[PDB]
Amino acid sequence: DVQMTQSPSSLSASVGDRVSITCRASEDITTDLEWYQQKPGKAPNLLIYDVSSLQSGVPSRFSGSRSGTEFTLTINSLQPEDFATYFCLQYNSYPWTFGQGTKVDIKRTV
Amino acid sequence: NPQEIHLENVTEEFNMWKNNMVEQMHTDIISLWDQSLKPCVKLTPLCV
Amino acid sequence: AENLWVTVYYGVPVWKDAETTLFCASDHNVWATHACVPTDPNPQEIHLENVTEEFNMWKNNMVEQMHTDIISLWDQSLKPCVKLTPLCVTLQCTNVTNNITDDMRGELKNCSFNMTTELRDKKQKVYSLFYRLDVVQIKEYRLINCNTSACTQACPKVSFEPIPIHYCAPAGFAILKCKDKKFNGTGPCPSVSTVQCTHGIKPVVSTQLLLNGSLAEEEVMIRSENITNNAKNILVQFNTPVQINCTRPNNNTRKSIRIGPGQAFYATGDIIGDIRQAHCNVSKATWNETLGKVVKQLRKHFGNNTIIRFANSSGGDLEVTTHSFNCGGEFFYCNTSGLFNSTWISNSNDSITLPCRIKQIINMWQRIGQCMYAPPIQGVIRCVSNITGLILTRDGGSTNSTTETFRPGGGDMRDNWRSELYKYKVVKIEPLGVAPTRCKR
Amino acid sequence: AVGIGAVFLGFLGAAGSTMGAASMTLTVQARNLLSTVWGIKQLQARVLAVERYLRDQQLLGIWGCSGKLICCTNVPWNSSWSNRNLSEIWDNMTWLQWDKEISNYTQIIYGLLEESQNQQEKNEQDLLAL
Amino acid sequence: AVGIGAVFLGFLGAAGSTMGAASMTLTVQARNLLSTVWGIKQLQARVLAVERYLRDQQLLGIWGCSGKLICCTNVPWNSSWSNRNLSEIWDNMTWLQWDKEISNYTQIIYGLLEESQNQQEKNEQDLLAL
Amino acid sequence: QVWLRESGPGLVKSSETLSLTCAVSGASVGGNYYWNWIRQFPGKGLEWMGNVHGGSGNTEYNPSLKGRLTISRDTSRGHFLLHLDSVTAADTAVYYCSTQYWRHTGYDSSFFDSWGQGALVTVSS
Amino acid sequence: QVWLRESGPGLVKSSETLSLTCAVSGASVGGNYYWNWIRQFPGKGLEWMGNVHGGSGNTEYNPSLKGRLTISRDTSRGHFLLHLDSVTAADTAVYYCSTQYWRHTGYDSSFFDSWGQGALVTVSS
Amino acid sequence: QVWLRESGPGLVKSSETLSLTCAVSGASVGGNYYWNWIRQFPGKGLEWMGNVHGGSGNTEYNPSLKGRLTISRDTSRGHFLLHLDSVTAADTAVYYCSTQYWRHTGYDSSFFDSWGQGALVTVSS
Ligand SMILES: *[C@@H]1O[C@H](CO)[C@@H](O[C@@H]2O[C@H](CO)[C@@H](O[C@@H]3O[C@H](CO)[C@@H](O)[C@H](O[C@H]4O[C@H](CO)[C@@H](O)[C@H](O)[C@@H]4O[C@H]4O[C@H](CO)[C@@H](O)[C@H](O)[C@@H]4O)[C@@H]3O)[C@H](O)[C@H]2NC(C)=O)[C@H](O)[C@H]1NC(C)=O
Ligand SMILES: *[C@@H]1O[C@H](CO)[C@@H](O[C@@H]2O[C@H](CO)[C@@H](O)[C@H](O)[C@H]2NC(C)=O)[C@H](O)[C@H]1NC(C)=O
Ligand SMILES: *[C@@H]1O[C@H](CO)[C@@H](O[C@@H]2O[C@H](CO)[C@@H](O)[C@H](O)[C@H]2NC(C)=O)[C@H](O)[C@H]1NC(C)=O
Ligand SMILES: *[C@@H]1O[C@H](CO)[C@@H](O[C@@H]2O[C@H](CO)[C@@H](O)[C@H](O)[C@H]2NC(C)=O)[C@H](O)[C@H]1NC(C)=O
Ligand SMILES: *[C@@H]1O[C@H](CO)[C@@H](O[C@@H]2O[C@H](CO)[C@@H](O)[C@H](O)[C@H]2NC(C)=O)[C@H](O)[C@H]1NC(C)=O
Ligand SMILES: *[C@@H]1O[C@H](CO)[C@@H](O[C@@H]2O[C@H](CO)[C@@H](O)[C@H](O)[C@H]2NC(C)=O)[C@H](O)[C@H]1NC(C)=O
Ligand SMILES: *[C@@H]1O[C@H](CO)[C@@H](O[C@@H]2O[C@H](CO)[C@@H](O)[C@H](O)[C@H]2NC(C)=O)[C@H](O)[C@H]1NC(C)=O
Ligand SMILES: *[C@@H]1O[C@H](CO)[C@@H](O[C@@H]2O[C@H](CO)[C@@H](O)[C@H](O)[C@H]2NC(C)=O)[C@H](O)[C@H]1NC(C)=O
Ligand SMILES: *[C@@H]1O[C@H](CO)[C@@H](O[C@@H]2O[C@H](CO)[C@@H](O)[C@H](O)[C@H]2NC(C)=O)[C@H](O)[C@H]1NC(C)=O
Ligand SMILES: *[C@@H]1O[C@H](CO)[C@@H](O)[C@H](O)[C@H]1NC(C)=O
Ligand SMILES: *[C@@H]1O[C@H](CO)[C@@H](O)[C@H](O)[C@H]1NC(C)=O
Ligand SMILES: *[C@@H]1O[C@H](CO)[C@@H](O)[C@H](O)[C@H]1NC(C)=O
Ligand SMILES: *[C@@H]1O[C@H](CO)[C@@H](O)[C@H](O)[C@H]1NC(C)=O
Ligand SMILES: *[C@@H]1O[C@H](CO)[C@@H](O)[C@H](O)[C@H]1NC(C)=O
Ligand SMILES: *[C@@H]1O[C@H](CO)[C@@H](O)[C@H](O)[C@H]1NC(C)=O
Ligand SMILES: *[C@@H]1O[C@H](CO)[C@@H](O)[C@H](O)[C@H]1NC(C)=O
Repeated sequence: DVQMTQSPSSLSASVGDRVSITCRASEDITTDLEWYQQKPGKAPNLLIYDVSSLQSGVPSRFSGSRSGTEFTLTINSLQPEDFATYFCLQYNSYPWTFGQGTKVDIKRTV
Repeated sequence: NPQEIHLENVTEEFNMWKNNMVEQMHTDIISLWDQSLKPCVKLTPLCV
Repeated sequence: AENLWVTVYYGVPVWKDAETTLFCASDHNVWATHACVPTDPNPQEIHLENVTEEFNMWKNNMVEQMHTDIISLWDQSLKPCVKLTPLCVTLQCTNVTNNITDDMRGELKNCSFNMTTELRDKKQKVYSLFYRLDVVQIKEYRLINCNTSACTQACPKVSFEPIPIHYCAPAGFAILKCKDKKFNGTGPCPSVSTVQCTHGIKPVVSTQLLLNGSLAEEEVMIRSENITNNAKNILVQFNTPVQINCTRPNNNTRKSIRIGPGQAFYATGDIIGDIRQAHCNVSKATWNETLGKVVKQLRKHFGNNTIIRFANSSGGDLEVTTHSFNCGGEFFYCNTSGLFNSTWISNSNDSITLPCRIKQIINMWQRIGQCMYAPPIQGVIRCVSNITGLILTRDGGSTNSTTETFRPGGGDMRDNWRSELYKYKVVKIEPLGVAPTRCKR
Repeated sequence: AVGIGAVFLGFLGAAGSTMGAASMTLTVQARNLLSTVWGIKQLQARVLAVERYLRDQQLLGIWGCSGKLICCTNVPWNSSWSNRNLSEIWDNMTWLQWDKEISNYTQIIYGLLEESQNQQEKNEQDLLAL
Repeated sequence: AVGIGAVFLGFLGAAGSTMGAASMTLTVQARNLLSTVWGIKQLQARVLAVERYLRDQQLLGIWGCSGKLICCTNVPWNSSWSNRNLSEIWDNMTWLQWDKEISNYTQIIYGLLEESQNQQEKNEQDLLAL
Repeated sequence: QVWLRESGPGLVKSSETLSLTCAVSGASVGGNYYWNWIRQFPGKGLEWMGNVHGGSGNTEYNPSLKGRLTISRDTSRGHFLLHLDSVTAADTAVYYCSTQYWRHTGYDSSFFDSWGQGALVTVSS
Repeated sequence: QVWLRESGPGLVKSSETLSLTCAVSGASVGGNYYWNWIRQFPGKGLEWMGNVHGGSGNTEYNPSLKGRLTISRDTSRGHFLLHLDSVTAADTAVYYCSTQYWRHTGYDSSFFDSWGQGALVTVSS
Repeated sequence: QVWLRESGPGLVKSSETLSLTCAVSGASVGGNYYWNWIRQFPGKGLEWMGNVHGGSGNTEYNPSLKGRLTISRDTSRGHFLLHLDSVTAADTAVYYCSTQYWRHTGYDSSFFDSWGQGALVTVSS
C-alpha cells in the first residue's frame, strides 16, 4: 500500500497569511493526487485534483505544486472560511490511501 | 372515380390570400409556356 | 471452458476511408451561393480524445471535387451572356501618343472598324481602344482568338469577388480534422476532431503567390510531397501576412455599341487625363524579414551551411511566368522580379514596385478553345491584399554544387485548393460489429 | 489512474475508449445514420444515404436481431477466429482495433448466423404445429 | 345523445371523434403513409415520402416499440406535463387538441424513452449472461 | 349487418341468479359499439335494463335494477353476458339484446339498428 | 449532478454483519461509473474501504478488509449495498459513499466529484 | 461431405427392444435429406430396413419389419434413432445408416452418397 505522510500534523495561522502543507508518498504516483478539505461535522469537499487543477467554485487562492515524490498545497491568503482539515488522496494504484490530516487553527490574541 | 371523404365535426382555418398553390401554378404555367416555344423558328432575319 | 458465443452490436464507433460527393453550404456571383444550403449559425465540432489518425494532403480527393465544381460553376455562369462572333473583323489601328509616359509607349492601339447594327441590312463605323496583347498584325490588325474560337463577353452584372464556401458530407459519413499544429500534411496526426462542414474557403485564383489565404499559427510551414525530388513544388505558408497594394490609375470610359437586337458590346471610349501603367507596391523590410524566416526554415531541410539563392522565373507563357490575378474585375499580370532576387549565406519606408500589365481576353483555366472578354471598368481601381504563402521550385539540385536555387512556380490551380484542404479528410461509418460474449439465445 | 469514471455524449466521443465503455452509447451513433450543380449532388447524396441504412437493417433482420441494439445468438465462438480472453478484449482493446483484427472472418459468421436463424424459425414453426 | 355507436372506415374519418374512438382505426392511416417539368417533381415527391417514412420507422424502432401500433413503456407520466384525468382525455378530447396541448414537451419524452430502452436492453443481456 | 342471438336457461328458481348470453356475429365485440339489454314483461310495455360499451367497458344500468344487474363483455368469445340477482316472480319476461350505431363509410352515413329474436325467462319456484 | 444518500442501521452488535445502502439519484447505476465506499473513524483520518464498477461489476477491496467486505450493485432499484462481516468495536465509524468521473460533453470536459452526507455506525454489544 | 456415425449397445437380450443412434456431421438433420437404415446379416446379402425424411418427417418401413420398426429424428441434437421391438436371434447383423442426395449448385449438379462404418449388434439371451 502506498503510504501518505502529511506535514505538519497541526498548524496555526492568521487571516491573510501564507500557509504550506506537504504530502509525501512512498513511491511515484505521477499526477493522480487530490487535495480535499473537511470542516468539522461536514463531509470532505474536493479542493484540488490532478495536482494543480482547481475544482470549479474553489477560490483561486489555493494552489498545488509537485516536486519529485513530494506535493504541496499552498494558500496564499488564508481566509476565515479556510480553517479546516486538509487531506491528500492518492489514486494512481490501489488501494486508495489517505494522509494523516493537517488541522489549521485560528491565531488570535490571548 | 375520385375519392372524397367528408370530415365530420372538423373546422379548419383557411386563407386564400396566403395560398402557396397559386405561386406553384404560376411557376408551372410559365415553365410550360417557355418549354413549348423552344423547338420553333427564330425570326432573326425579320429585323430589316 | 470458454463457452463463448457471437454477439452483434449496432452503432459501433468505427469508420473507414471512403470517397463520396460533398455538397455546398454558405451563409449575382460566379460562385453561385443561391443553390447552396444555409449554414448553421453555431457549427458543432466534437473533439475526439486518444484518437490518432493517418493524413495525407497529396492524395486528397476533395481537391479534385473542388476543382471540378469550380470549373462547372464558371462554365455555367457564362451561358446566358453575349457571344462576340461579329467582333472578328478586320481592324485598322494606329498608335495612341497623347499624354503617355516613356514606359507605356506603343502599349495601346486606337482601332477603327465596321460593325453590324439592329437592322440586318445596315452597317456602322465605330472605334475603340485595345491593348497590344489582344491584337496581332494581319496597319491592319485582328483579335488574337479569331483563328482559334469566338468566346462570350462576361456579363457586366456578375461579380468575380470570391465568397466563402463550406463543404459538407452526407449522412453516414464524417469529416475528420487534424488540430495538431506543426503538422506537415503527411503521417500520423494525434489530435483529431469531427466536424460537419468545412470552414469558409475563398476560391481565390492566383499564381506565384497565395492571396487572402490562411496563416500558420506557430511558424512558417514548408510542405512538399518529396523534398528530395526537384519535380515537386514546395508550398510555403507564412505565419504573418505581407500587405500588397495594387492599382490601375487610368481613368477609363465605357461606351455601349448595339451590335444586334438586344445585344451590346462595351468598348473603351477614351482615357481622361494622363496615361500611366498599373503597378503594385510591397514593403521592403517586411519582405526581407519574411525571406529571412523562409531561409531559416529551409536550412532545416537543406543543411545548416548551404547557400540559398532566390532568382527569376525560367520562362514560358505569361500566365506561368508572371504573378497573374484579378483585381476589381481587371486581369493583372505583374512582374515579380524584384522580390526573388537575392542570395543568403550561412553565418525604411521605401517599397518595391512591381510593374503590371492588364489583359482583356482571358483563358482562365488551362484549356484551349474557350476564351472570355472582360468588359472595361470605369475609373481608377485600387486593391489591397495579404500575401500568406509561396509556391517555389528548386532549380537543378545536382550534387555537383553546394548551392540551392529556388524560383517561383504555379500553373495548376489545384495547389491553391491544396493549401486549404490539407487538414481535412472524409470517412464512412461502419456501425455493425461482432464480438464474443457469454450469451445464449 | 484506476477508479475514474468516463461518460461521453458526443457523436463519436467514445471512439477512443475501450469496447466496454464504448458499448454504452450505441443510440447516439444510431440516430445519425439516417440524418443545378448542387441539387443533383444533394439528390444523389440522399439516395446513397437511404440505401445503406436499408441494407444494414435487412442484414440485421435476417439474423433475427431486428429492432435490437445488443442482440446475441446461438452460434458458438470458434477459437480459430481469436484466442484472447474477455478480460483482455472488453477492458484493454478498442472497437477500431477489434475490427482491424477480425475483418478477415466476417462473411463466414454472417452465413452461419443466417443458417442458424433459418433453422431456429423452422424449429419454432414445428413446435407450434403441435 | 348517449348510447350511440360510431364506426369510421375512411382515411381521416375519425379526425373529429374522441381519442378513444379514434384509437380503433390506426391501420387505415398507417397504410397510406407510404403510398420533363413533372417527372422531376414526381421523383422528389417519391424521395421525400420514402425519407419521412424511414425516419418515423427508425424513431419507433429506437424506443423498442418496433412493429407495433400500440405500445406502452416503463417511463412514468410526469404530472408537470398534464394534470387531467383519463376520463377527461380519452372521452372528452380529440387527438388534434391533445397534440396542440402537449407539443411543448415532446423531445424530453423521446430522450427518456431511448435511455430506458437502452437500459432495458443492457439488463436483458446481463440476465441472459447467466 | 350485425346479428344478435340470445341464449340461457328457460327457468330460474326464485331468489336465484338469472344468467343470459347474447352472441354477436358479423361484428367485433371490442369495437365502438353499444350493446343494450331490454326486457318486455308479458302483456305490458318495454323496459330498458342496461347497456355496455364494447371498447372502454363502461357499464350503465337502470336505477331500478341498480345493485342487482351486472352486464359484462367477452371479446375473445365475442359475446356479452347479463346477470340479475334475486330474481322474483315479477321478473318473468322476454329478454332482448340490441344495438344501434352510425356507420360513416366515406361519403355516406347510415343509421343501423339490430335486435335479437329474444329469450323468454320464467321465474318461479 | 449525481446525488448520493446513505442509509442503514445505526447500531450493530459485535460479530454481526453490518449492512449499508447508498442510493443514487440523477444517474444510472449501470452506467460507466465507479462507486466507492469509504469510512472515517472517530478522531482519526479517512480510510478507503472499497469500490465497484457499475457496468462490468468488478469489485476492488482494500487488502485489510479483504475476506469480510462485499460491495454489490442494484440497477433496477438504482442503489448499491455494502456488507461487512464480523464487525468489532474498532469498526465504529462514519461511512460515506462517493463517486468521481470525467464528463466529456462534446467539445468540453469536466471533472465531477460527489459525496454523501454519511451515516454513523456504532459497533457494540 | 456428410459424415454418419453409428452407435448403440453391442448386445441385446432376446425379446428386448434394440435401440440404435446415427449421428450426422456436416449437414442439418432438418434439411431436405432422406436418412436410410439398412442391415447386413452375417454371411448374407444386404436388406434395407427403413428410412425417414428430415423435413416433413414421413417414415417408410419395410413390410417385413412393419409393426415392430420405428425411425425417428432429432434436429436439436442432429441425429436420428432407430427402434426394433421383439428382437430375436435372427436379428443379429451389422447395421448401417446412409443417405443419398442430389446437390444442384448453380450451374452443376452432382450425386452424393454417404455411409457409416456400421455397428455390429448380436441378439442372444
Ligand atoms: C482580398 O480581400 C480584399 C478585401 O478583403 C479584396 O479587396 C476588396 O475588393 C473588393 C472588390 O474589388 C472591394 O469592393 C469594391 O469597392 C469599390 C470601391 O468602393 C466599389 O466600387 C465596388 O463596387 C463596385 O463593383 C461591384 C462588383 O465588384 C458592383 O456590384 C458595385 O455595384 C460597384 O460597381 C458600380 O460602380 C462601377 C464603377 O462606377 C460601375 O461600373 C458599375 O456598373 C456599378 O455601378 C466594390 O464594392 C473592396 O473595397 C476591397 N477591399 C479593400 C480593403 O480595399 C481583394 O480584392 C482580395 N484579393 C483578391 C486577389 O481577390
Ligand atoms: C481614336 O481615334 C478616333 C478616330 O480617329 C479619335 O476620334 C476623333 O478625335 C478627333 C480629335 O478630337 C476628332 O476631331 C474626331 O471627330 C474624332 N472622330 C470621331 C469619329 O469621333 C479619338 O480621339 C482617338 N482617341 C485617342 C485616345 O487617340
Ligand atoms: C468600312 O466599310 C467601308 C465600305 O466597305 C470601307 O470603305 C471602303 O474600303 C474599301 C477598301 O479600301 C475601298 O475599296 C472602298 O472604296 C471603300 N468605300 C468607301 C465608301 O469608302 C471602310 O474602309 C471600312 N472601314 C474599316 C475600318 O475597315
Ligand atoms: C524522392 O525522390 C527521389 C529522387 O528521384 C527518389 O529516389 C529515386 O528513386 C528512383 C526510383 O527507382 C531511382 O531510380 C533514383 O535513382 C532515386 N534517386 C535518388 C537520388 O535516390 C525517392 O525514391 C523519392 N521518394 C519516394 C518516397 O518515392
Ligand atoms: C506605390 O509607390 C509609389 C512610390 O514609389 C507611389 O508613387 C507616389 O504616389 C503618390 C500618390 O499619392 C504621388 O503623390 C507621388 O508623387 C508618387 N511618387 C512617385 C515617385 O511616383 C504610388 O502612388 C504607390 N502606389 C500604390 C498603389 O501604393
Ligand atoms: C498599403 O495601403 C495601406 C492603406 O491603404 C497603407 O497603410 C498606411 O500605412 C502608413 C504607413 O506608412 C500609415 O501612415 C497609414 O495610416 C496607413 N493607412 C491606413 C488606411 O491604414 C500601407 O502602408 C500600404 N502599403 C504599402 C506597401 O504601400
Ligand atoms: C529575370 O531577370 C533576367 C535578367 O535579370 C531577365 O532576362 C532578361 O530578359 C529580357 C526579356 O527577354 C531580355 O531583354 C534581357 O536581355 C534579359 N537579360 C539578361 C541578362 O539575359 C528575365 O527576363 C527576368 N525574368 C522575367 C520572368 O522577366
Ligand atoms: C521584369 O523586370 C526585370 C527588371 O527590370 C526586367 O529585366 C530588365 O529587362 C530590360 C528589358 O527592357 C533590360 O533592359 C534590363 O537590363 C533588365 N534588368 C535587369 C536587372 O537585367 C524584365 O525584363 C521584366 N520582365 C519582362 C517580361 O519584361
Ligand atoms: C490580412 O491579415 C490581417 C491580419 O492577419 C487581417 O486582419 C484581421 O482580420 C480579422 C477578420 O476576421 C480580424 O478578426 C483580426 O482582428 C484582424 N487582425 C488585425 C491585426 O487587425 C486582414 O483581414 C487580412 N486581409 C484580408 C483581406 O483577409
Ligand atoms: C362535436 O365536437 C365538439 C368539440 O369538437 C364536441 O363538444 C361535441 O360533443 C361533438 N358533437 C358530438 C355529437 O359528439
Ligand atoms: C490512450 O490510448 C492508448 C492506446 O489505446 C492507451 O494505452 C492509453 O492508456 C490511453 N490513455 C489513457 C489515459 O488511458
Ligand atoms: C507604334 O509604336 C510602336 C512602339 O513605339 C512601334 O513599334 C510601331 O511601329 C508604331 N506604329 C505606327 C507608328 O504605326
Ligand atoms: C493563330 O495564330 C497565331 C499567330 O499567328 C498562331 O500562333 C496560332 O498557332 C494560330 N492558331 C492555330 C490553331 O494554328
Ligand atoms: C513530415 O513529412 C515527412 C514525410 O516523409 C513525415 O515522415 C513526417 O512524419 C512529417 N512530420 C510529422 C511531424 O509528422
Ligand atoms: C475620372 O473622370 C471623371 C469624368 O471627368 C471624373 O468625374 C472623375 O473624378 C475622374 N476620376 C478621378 C479619380 O478623378
Ligand atoms: C537584383 O539584385 C541586385 C543585387 O544583388 C541588384 O543590383 C539588381 O538591381 C536587382 N534586380 C532587380 C530587377 O531589382
